[PDB]
Order: sequence, then C-alpha cells, then structure tokens
Amino acid sequence: RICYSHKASLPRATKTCVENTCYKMFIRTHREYISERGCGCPTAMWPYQTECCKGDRCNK
Repeated sequence: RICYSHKASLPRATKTCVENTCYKMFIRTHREYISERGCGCPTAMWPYQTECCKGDRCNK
C-alpha cells in the first residue's frame, strides 16, 4: 500500500506500507488543513487529530 507520510506537515512525500489502511492528520481546530499523514489508522499528539481510510494514497 503506497500512502502519504511526511512528518514535516508542510511539504509532502509518500512511502510504501503493509497496512491495508492509511490515515490523514489535521490540526483539531483546522479540519480544512490535512497537515500530516501516516499508514494504518491513528498516531498523533495534541492538537493533531487523525482520520483513517483504505486505498493507495487515500490519505491525501
């Protein structure tokens, strides 16, 4: 599964992962800002909040 990652929540980059699912992370107060991304489903620190999906680069 190729999905987005990049810990630097400004530029963008993707990586391959085993997980069927991937997550996208936004600042809680700013839903309309998909800030960071990752594979599977949640991992984050406040004030970030995550949402999951499935499919290659679904976590746009």
